[PDB]
Amino acid sequence: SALGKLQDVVNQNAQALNTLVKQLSSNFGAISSVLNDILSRLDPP
Amino acid sequence: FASVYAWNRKRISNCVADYSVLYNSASFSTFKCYGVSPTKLNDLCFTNV
Repeated sequence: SALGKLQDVVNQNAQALNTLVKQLSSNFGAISSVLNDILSRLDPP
Repeated sequence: FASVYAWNRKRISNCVADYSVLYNSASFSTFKCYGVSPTKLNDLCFTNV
């Protein structure tokens, strides 16, 4: 009133989940990152 | 109609754009859209033309 070996696990796991969430906003070479804006202004082919 | 090296640009704004009077009109030789589909232009909204 020390615990860094326990805070390291919490931090590493949050840092991985954040990267997974944030990769949902890359185009990977498409026109939009959001699927609804490809579906709305393009036709199936 | 101006020539190819001094083409004229008109900005369109503040109006409903009905491509229905244009897409169901069989009077043009080429109608090629890129990034959009000429049948879904009445569902979108645009910032400028």
